[PDB]
This record gives sequence, structure tokens and C-alpha cells, in this order.
Amino acid sequence: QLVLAAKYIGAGISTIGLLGAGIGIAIVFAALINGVSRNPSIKDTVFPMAILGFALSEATGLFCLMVSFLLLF
Amino acid sequence: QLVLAAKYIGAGISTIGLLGAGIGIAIVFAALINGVSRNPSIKDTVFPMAILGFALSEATGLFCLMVSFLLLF
Amino acid sequence: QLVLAAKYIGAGISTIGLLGAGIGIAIVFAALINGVSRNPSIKDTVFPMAILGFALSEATGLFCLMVSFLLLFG
Amino acid sequence: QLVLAAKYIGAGISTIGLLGAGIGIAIVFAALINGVSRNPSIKDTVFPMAILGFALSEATGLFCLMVSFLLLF
Amino acid sequence: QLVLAAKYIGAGISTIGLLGAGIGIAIVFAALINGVSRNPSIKDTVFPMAILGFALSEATGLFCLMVSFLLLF
Amino acid sequence: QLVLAAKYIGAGISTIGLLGAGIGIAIVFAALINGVSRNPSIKDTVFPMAILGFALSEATGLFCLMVSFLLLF
Amino acid sequence: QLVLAAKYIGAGISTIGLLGAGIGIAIVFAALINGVSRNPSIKDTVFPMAILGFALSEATGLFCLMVSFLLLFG
Amino acid sequence: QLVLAAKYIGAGISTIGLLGAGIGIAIVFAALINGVSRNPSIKDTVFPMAILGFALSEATGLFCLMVSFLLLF
Amino acid sequence: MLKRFPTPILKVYWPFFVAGAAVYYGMSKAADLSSNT
Amino acid sequence: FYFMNQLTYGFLLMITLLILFSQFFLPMILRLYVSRLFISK
Amino acid sequence: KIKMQLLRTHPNNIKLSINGIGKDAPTFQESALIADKLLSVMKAGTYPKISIFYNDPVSSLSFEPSEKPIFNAKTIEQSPSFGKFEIDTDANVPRDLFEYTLANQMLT
Amino acid sequence: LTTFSLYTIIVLLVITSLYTLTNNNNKIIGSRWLISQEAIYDTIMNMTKGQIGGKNWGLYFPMIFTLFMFIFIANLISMIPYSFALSAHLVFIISLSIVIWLGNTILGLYKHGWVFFSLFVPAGTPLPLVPLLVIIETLSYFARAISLGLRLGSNILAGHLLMVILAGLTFNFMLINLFTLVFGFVPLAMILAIMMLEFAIGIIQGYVWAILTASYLKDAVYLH
Amino acid sequence: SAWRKAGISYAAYLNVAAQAIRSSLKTELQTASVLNRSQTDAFYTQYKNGTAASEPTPI
Amino acid sequence: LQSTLDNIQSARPFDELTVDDLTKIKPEIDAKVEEMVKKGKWDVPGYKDRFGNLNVM
Amino acid sequence: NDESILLLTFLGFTGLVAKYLAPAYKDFADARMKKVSDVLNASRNKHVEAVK
Amino acid sequence: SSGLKLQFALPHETLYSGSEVTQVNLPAKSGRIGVLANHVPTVEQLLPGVVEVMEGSNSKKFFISGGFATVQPDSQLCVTAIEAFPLESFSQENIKNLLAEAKKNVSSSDAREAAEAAIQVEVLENLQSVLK
Repeated sequence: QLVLAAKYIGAGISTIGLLGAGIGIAIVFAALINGVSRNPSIKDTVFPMAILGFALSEATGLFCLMVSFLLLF
Repeated sequence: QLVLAAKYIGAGISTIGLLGAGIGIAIVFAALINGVSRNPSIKDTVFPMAILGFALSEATGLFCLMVSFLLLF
Repeated sequence: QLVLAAKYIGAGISTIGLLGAGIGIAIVFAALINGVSRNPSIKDTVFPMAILGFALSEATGLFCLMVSFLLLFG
Repeated sequence: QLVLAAKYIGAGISTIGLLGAGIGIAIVFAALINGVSRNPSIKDTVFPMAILGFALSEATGLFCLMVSFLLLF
Repeated sequence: QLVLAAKYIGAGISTIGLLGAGIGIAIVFAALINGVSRNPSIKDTVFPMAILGFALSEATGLFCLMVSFLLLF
Repeated sequence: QLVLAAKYIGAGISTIGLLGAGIGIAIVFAALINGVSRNPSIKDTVFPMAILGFALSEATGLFCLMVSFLLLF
Repeated sequence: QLVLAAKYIGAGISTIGLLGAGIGIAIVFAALINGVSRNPSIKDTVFPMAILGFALSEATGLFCLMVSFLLLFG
Repeated sequence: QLVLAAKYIGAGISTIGLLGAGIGIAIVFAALINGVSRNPSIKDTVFPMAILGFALSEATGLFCLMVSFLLLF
Repeated sequence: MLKRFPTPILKVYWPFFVAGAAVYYGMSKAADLSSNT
Repeated sequence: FYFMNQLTYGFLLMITLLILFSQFFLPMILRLYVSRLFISK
Repeated sequence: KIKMQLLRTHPNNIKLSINGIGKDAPTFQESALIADKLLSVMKAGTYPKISIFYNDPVSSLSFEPSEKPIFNAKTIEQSPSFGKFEIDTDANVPRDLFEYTLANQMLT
Repeated sequence: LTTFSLYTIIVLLVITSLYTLTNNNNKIIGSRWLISQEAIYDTIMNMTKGQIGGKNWGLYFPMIFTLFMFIFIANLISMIPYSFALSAHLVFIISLSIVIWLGNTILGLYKHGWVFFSLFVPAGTPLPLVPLLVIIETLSYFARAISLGLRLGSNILAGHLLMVILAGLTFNFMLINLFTLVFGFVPLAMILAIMMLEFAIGIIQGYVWAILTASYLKDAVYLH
Repeated sequence: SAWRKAGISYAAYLNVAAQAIRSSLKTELQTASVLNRSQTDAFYTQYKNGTAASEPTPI
Repeated sequence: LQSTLDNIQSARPFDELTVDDLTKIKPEIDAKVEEMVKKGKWDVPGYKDRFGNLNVM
Repeated sequence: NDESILLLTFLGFTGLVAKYLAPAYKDFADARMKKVSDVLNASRNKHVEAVK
Repeated sequence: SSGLKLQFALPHETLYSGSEVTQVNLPAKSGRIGVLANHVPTVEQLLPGVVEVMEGSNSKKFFISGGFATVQPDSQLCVTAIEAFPLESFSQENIKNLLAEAKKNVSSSDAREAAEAAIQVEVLENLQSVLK
């Protein structure tokens, strides 16, 4: 009985990496917003890099979800 | 019995990841305010490019919601 | 019987999920106030954005506490 | 006998949410202080708005404390 | 059966640092974005350095998940 | 049948400590990025300081992972 | 037996304290880099003591690691 | 075993407290460094204050290590 | 419309292809040895 | 189990795309851009 | 003399009519007050560009009212090579740089 | 027959057609549909010559224009009612990750060769400190595979299989109940959000895969 | 100090500071041009569209 | 000049001329285009100096 | 059912795209079309002037 | 060029012109600008403080009531102040205590006048403070 619930507990514990990834992604968005306000013109030269970083974080964020799923199913 | 309530506890544990969505959802507004003060002009373009991130921010808790639900129903 | 203990403990553990909505609104108010001091001409624009940021941010804390309440009463 | 022990432990853990409010009202008042120092005059519209932010922030710790008290009894 | 349960428990414990890895990496991307919005000429001297740093920041979290990996199989 | 179980649990739990180094290498990278943006010529002088910081930062996570795996093996 | 098991579990768990070491290393290295950017002629000015500050933060992590080392030892 | 089990587990739990000092002392050192760089005159009026601040930060970490020192014995 | 221009990937993309062949061989071996399935 | 069923069966397209697009796909845009450059001169 | 010449062409152009500036040596406070009044009259800071048709006495009289540009509040922060010298969001450098550039140019 | 062949058949039928059929008659004017390639290829070349700048730009830029689209197309099966990007297994990223890393080590070993020991230390940390720097350079090289391997893969897999959880849980959002009204109809609105999330994540992840490949390749193709 | 809210301009603030700093000094430092710095006879009469130089108030 | 203009004032099919037919009209277009991509460089000096590259939108 | 909710959501997502992404892609295609058209027309009328 | 050059040329009488120095620490608007050598490209409006211009010789201290010190990339500190001050004439007791207080009479004027003179309210305190 405990062996089965062990996977559920392990997934619940491993599934807590979402918050930091969310914080970082919001940080990237905030810096993009700040660069847009301070530097309205050059915003295009960074918006591509902005999405590059946003994904560079959200991919690991979803990787946490996947690693939880590997114990979830 | 011995696994279902453990799944409930795992759902609660996965729910504790909502802090990332919470912190980010207002860090985005903080960036918007900083833009408005520093660049009242660029804030108009920023709001379209900041509201989306705020919505994109909520996905962090959305993963929390899904994980809890799979562990709570 | 242990289901009650597990539900209470899970609700207590999930009772850490609203911390992000806590300090989040703090940072939001912080930037709004610092900017309002930086420019009073943006004070009107901040509040129509501050309210939306605060409510939307606290919505996640409400969802996490609803997850606990389902494990608290439901 | 286990139910009361669990209620006590869960009440202790649910008290952790006071940290967020303590930091958060602090951040709001800190911004009020910084803005007053940088712009003395706007304190008139800030300190009231600072109280409003305190209400929107410390309410989180209030909700956590109320839930913990409900669980403890 | 306890050993497998505990392997699951441990694999649930390693995957929390991925939050911090995402936070750090996305912060690095954020800083590159802001610095570029500051000095557009600084792109050549900046982007390689941050691509070197943030990739390692996310790699730390991936290797932390590697801790959960081995106990998972 | 617990010493193996507890070794697995502790080995899994040890992965949290590398989060500091993982975020911190990116923090140092961000500061170097901003410094080059303000002063590109400081990149050459800070790269020695960059090595100094990276070595004193990543070692904590490296030894953390090594010790985590060693108690399991 | 069980006592050694809990010794192993605690040795694993205490290793989470390396996060503070990492963040302190970040703070020292990053702010030293920034100070070098702002006043490039401050690199030699601060190298004698800033490296010592990094060593102090690192020795704090050393004190964090020594407990686990004795845990594997005695 | 349970007595030594707790005298080891709680010892490890107290042991991670050195993180607070590792951050606190580094923060004061970094702050003095940046102050000296952005104020060369401030080094002479802050260096003894810098050492005093390093002491003022490491006190919490010494407190943390103290409990493990007592717990082990 | 469609042509076949002289695209040099034989002496340009030879190294990656060789590495990929070694990887496929290692995968075949692990299909019998490391994974034993 | 099912390992030697999509490994090569999937990477076949990866191996072939090098000869496929390079003489096929990018050739179209390259020739079009070069010709438009010719009109530009 | 410049006041009379400026009043001659366009009545809707002269926004100020101050006399007796050439009372003596160029004084720092008098020039600074003239600028501060100019920086306060009709949002001359909002004037996107302003050309100083000013004398350029080479040695004795090799001059005319030569025209030069002024770096304003918008043109100071976002200059293409303004990425070199950095500004602070809180310090509000651009406005002060515009005002002080007007001050130094006017006094000189 | 075999299901894997049918899975790869979509790629085998789309790769040639989207350029040999979407264009009208291979005309230089750039059709309204052909505006898609007319915008995509130029941005691709921008990064290709950019990130791989130098004489190494022309070494494998066509390889980049090739390798970028394979994963993006393979993951395009995410929004179907029975969607499957490589039958929920997709061992393909394993093929493209470690082999490409070994190809980078070969570009350091076939072209750069014995100078391969002169790249892991970007700036300093000489013999008194080289091993510590190499200890993280090795981790970076090792994990660059996993950064482009399964990363876009995990993103795609989750963004697609979240629909399974959505159906299994909220089958009864409104089907047979008194809760069919405005009370619970908001829960069923997460499916389209998941679709938008998967759609953006897949394209962004393919672009990021290409960028990470270029970043790894130029690091071992230009030793500092 | 209070140049931010309701003054004239940065030049006005620094010039009043100059006047006070000179007042924080005796005749052994204040040269003659400091007198014109204090005695400003520039008479400011902002004109108008209809050439309305209202009043030549000393600057 | 007169004949070329007569072959210009109405004989410049700028919309519906075959793209590869440019290499037919320009004998070196085919050779150079094969030559341009052949050595390995996929870029030309200002191949789009008067055109746009564009992002996804 | 297992393959029902996604089936119903496919048309919803397609309509959502048609709401903005269809006209957006139309505008993006038309802008580049007119830009290239002017770029070729100027070259044509300038070669005509060069012959002149 | 090695060292650090200062251009302290106020609209009254130019004091320094590109002379070498070891420190020019001054009270900036956002803080205390202790630019010793080289500095970095950043120019700040200044607050009434002390500019102890540390030349190759001793650091002359002069309580300066404002300016902007342009830190040009050539280690040139263009300090276009508004006032000049000695290391000895900028140091006095009675002139720094009664003048500001007598000026507090001017503060009895209307609102805009008081808003202007609020700067003078604390102007003289800075000189007596930095005189040492």
C-alpha cells in the first residue's frame, strides 16, 4: 500500500520547482518591459532575445512538470 | 485508503507552487508601473506586452492546479 | 481515519502557496509608490494598473487556498 | 488521538504564511519611505494608498492565520 | 518494497532546485535584455557571456534533476 | 531495510543546496553583463574576477552533488 | 541501523544549506564585478580584501559542509 | 537508535543554517566593495565598519552551527 | 521550379554523420546490453 | 521492447533532409534573392 | 538691438522682450536667471530644437550670427553615443543636462 | 504494417510539398501563402550568419536551415483530438542531442584536433585553478545535449498530453448535470489556453533549439 | 533643494545657491562681478503674439 | 536603345516571369547562384539591401 | 471522452486564430507584397531612366 | 591618459582645466560621487557638498554649492560648477550662521518665493559643515 502512494508523494514533492521558474520568467518579462520603457527604439533587437530567454526558462519549468509526471503516471 | 489520502497531501503539496505565479503576476505590474513612471509614453506599448506576460505568468499556478487536481480527483 | 490527518496536513502544506501572492502585491505596491514619487503624473495611470495587478496576482493565492478549503471542508 | 495531533502540527505549519505578510507590508511601507524621501509631497496620496496596499497585503497573512486557527479548533 | 518507495521519495526531493535554476537563468536573460536596451553597442560583449552563464544556470537544475533520475530507475 | 532507504532519501534531498550556486553563477553573469554594458573595456579586467567568482560559486553545488552521490555509492 | 539511517538522511538534508553559500558567492563576485565596472582603478584597490570576503563567505559554506563531513565520519 | 537518530537528523536540520551567514557576510563585503568603488573616500570610513558588519552577519550562522555542536555531543 | 544544386554536405557534414552512426550503434548495443530489452 | 522501431525509422528523415532541402528548399530562396539582386544592379 | 530686430520680423515670434543684457561683463547669475526664465516662460524646454544664431568672433570681427544646435531633454538621454555616458532613472539626468547645456551655451 | 512509418509519412509528404506546392509555379514575387517562407527564411539566415559568425557561418548554415524544421514539424502533432507527436515516446531528441554534442567535440577534434584542450578555460584559472573550471565546462558540454534534448520534447509532450488530463477530469463540466450553466463552464476554458500554450511553446522551443545548437557549435568552432 | 516643485529652473536654483554661498563669504573673496551676479539689471518683459512686452521686471 | 526601350515599355514582366528563368535571361545567374551556395557561404553582400527580412508577423 | 474535448476545442482554437491571426497574417503578407512590388517597380522605372 | 583630469570651469571663473588628480570626491544629486581615478562614463548633476580635489598633491577641500562633473571617457571630470571656493576662504563661522537665518526672513514671502528660497534655507549650512 505504501509503495504505490510513494510515487504520489514523490511526484508531489518534485512538482514544487514551478514557483522559481515562474519567478525567473516574470523577471525576464519585467526586464523586457523596463528596457522597452527606457529604450523604446531598440526594443526589437531584444524582443527576440526576450522570447529566447522566456522559453529558456519556461522549458525547464515544464521539465519540472514532466519529471513529476514520470512519477505521476 | 493508504494511497488516496496521500494523494490528497500530494495535491496540497503541488498546490504550494502557486507562489511563483503569485509573485510573478504582480512583478509584471511592478514593471508596468516602473515603465509608466520612467516612460509614460512607452507604457502604452508596454501594457499590451506586459498583460500577456501576466497572463503567461499564471501558467505557473495552472501547473499547480493541474497537479493538485490529478492528485485530488 | 488517517484521511482527516492527511487532509489537514495537506491543507497546512498548501497554506504556503499564497506567499507569492503576498510579497507579490508588496512589490507591485512598491513599484507603484516609487514611481508615483518619481512622477505624480503617472499616479492616475498606476492605480488603474495597480488594482488589476493586485487582484490578478491574488487570484492565484485564492486558488491555492481553495485547494486547501476543499481539503478543509469539502 | 491522531486527529488532534495532526490538527496541532498542521496549525503550526499553516502559521508559516505570516512570513509573506511580514515581508509584504514591509515592502509597501518601505516604498512609502523611499518615495517620501525622493518626493516629499506625494506622501499625501501615497500613505493613504500605502494603507490600501497594507490592507491588500496583510490580508494574506490574515487569511492564513484564520485558516490555521480554524484547523487548530 | 521500502527501498523503492524511498527511491521515489528521494527523486521527489531532488527536483526542487530546478525552480531556482529557472529563476537564475531567466534573471540572467533579463539582465542581458536590460543591458542591451541600455547600450545597444554592448551586444557583442554581452550576449556571449550571458549565453555562457544562463545555460550553465539551467544546466545546474538539469543535473539536479539527474539526481532524481538515477533513483527513478 | 531502512539504511538504504534513508540513504536514498538523503541523497535525493541533497539536491536543494546547488540551487544557490545555479542562481548565483547567473547573478555574477548578470552583474558582469551590466558592467560591460556600462563599460565594455572592463570585460577584460573582470573576466579574471569572473573566473574568481565562478570557481568560488560553482564549487558548492559541485561538492553538493558529489557528496549526494557518494553517500548512495 | 536506524540511527545510522537517520544520520544518512540528515547528512543529505543539511546539504540544502549550500544555497546560501551559492547566493553569497554570487553577491560577492557580482558586486565586485560591478565595482570594477564603475571604478576600473578600484580593482587593485579592493582585490586585497574583496577576495578575502569571498573566502569568508566560502568558509561559511565550509562550516556548512563540515557537519556533513563529520556525519559521514563521526 | 531513535535517540541517535534524532541527534543526527535534528543536527543536520540545524546545520543548514550556515547558509544565512554565507549570504549575510558576503552581502556586507560586497556592499563595502561597491561603496569603495563608487566612493573611494568611503573605504577608510567603512573598512572597520565592514569588518564589524561581517561580524554582525555571521552571528546568526554561528548560532546555527552552535546547536549542531551541542546536538552532536 | 525544383532543381538539385551541388550541396556539399559529404565533405562538410561528414563528422556529425559519423558521430550519429556511432550513436546509433551504441543505441543498438544498449538495446541488448545496457538496457537488456 | 520497442527501441529499433523509430530510431532509424525516425532519423532517416534527418539524414535525408540534408540532401533534400539544401539542393531543394534553400535553393529556391537563394536563387530568387540572387536574381532580385541582379535586377537591383 | 536684437530685441528690436526680432520685434521687426514676426510679432508672433518674440516671446520675451528683455532689455539691457549688455550692461557689463557676462555674469553667471544674470545669464542663469535669463535661462531659468527661458526654461519657464512657455516650455522652451518643450521646444524640440533651438538654434543659437550667435556671434563667432574669430580674432577681431570674422563672425556672423552663426547657428548651432542644442542638446535638449529628449536628445540628451537617447543620443546614439549617449550609450557611452550612462544616466540614472532616479537622477532624472536628461532634463538637467538639457538645462545646463542651454546654460553653458548661453553664457559662453 | 507499421505505425512509425505512418507517423513519419506526414513529414515525408509535407517537407517537399510546402516548398514545391505552396508556391504557385516557383515564382520570385513571393505569394501571399509564400510570404510565410519569405519571412521565415530571412530571419533564419539572420541568426545563422549571426550566431555562427565568421568563416564558420558558411560551414553549416544550410545544416541549420535543415535541422531547425525537423523537430518543429515532428512536434506539430499536438492539437488533434488524438494528437501524437511521435506516439508519446519520441526517442528522437536522444538521436539529435548526444550525437550533435559528439559532433561538436569532433569539430574540436577533426578540425581543431589536439587544440581541444585549449577551449574549456575561456579566460583564466591556470594550472593553479584549471581543474575547477574544467569541472563545470564538462558539465556544460554534457548538459548542452539535454538542454536541446527532451527540453523542447518535454514542452511539447506536456502541452499535448495536458488535454488527456483535461478530458479525463472535466468530462462533466456541463454534459449531464445542473452544473452545465455559468457555474462550472469556466473550467472548460483551460483547454484552449493549453492549446495556445502548446502552439507558442513548440515554435519558440524549435527556435531555441536552433539557437542553442548554434551557440554550442560556435563555442567549439571558434576557440578563444 | 526645492527646485523640483515650483521654482523656475535648475539655473535658478544653482544661482540662488551661488548668491547664498557668496553671502557665506566676505569681501575678501567676492569680486566685483559677484555684485552684478547679485545686482541683476536684466529686465524681463515677456512679449506676446501682438508684441506685448508686458513689464520689464528685473530678471 | 530604341528597341530595348520598346522591349522595356511593355516587356518587363515583373510579376509573372518564372523565377529560375532569370538564370535563363542571365547566363551567369545560374552559375553564380550555384557558385554562391556551393563554396559554403549562404549570404551575399546586401542580397536584400532594398528588401525586408521580416519576423514571423 | 478521451478524444472528444480536444475535438470540440479544435474549432474553438481555429476561430480564435481567425479572430486575430487570420487578418494579422493577411496584413503581414500584404505589407511585404507591396514593399517588394515597390522595390521591383523602382528598379524597373530606374533602369528605364538609365536607358533614357 | 593616465590619472584623472578635471574640468572645473564655473560660469563665474574657471578653476581647474584637465589637471591630473588622484580623487575628486563630490556630493552628487543621488549621492556621494567619490570618483578617484579614471571613473566611468557617467555625468551627474551635483548637490551642495565638498569637492576635495585630490591632485597629485594634497586634496584641496572646497564646499561647492552645485554643478555637474562630466566623467568623460578620457578620465576627464568636467565639473562645470556654479560657484568657486577656496580651502581657506570657504571656511568661516559667523558668515555661515547669520546669513542663512537672515535669509529666513525672505522665506516669509509668498508661496512660490518660499519654494524658491527653500534651497537657501539649508544652503549656508553646507559650507560650515564642509569647512572642517
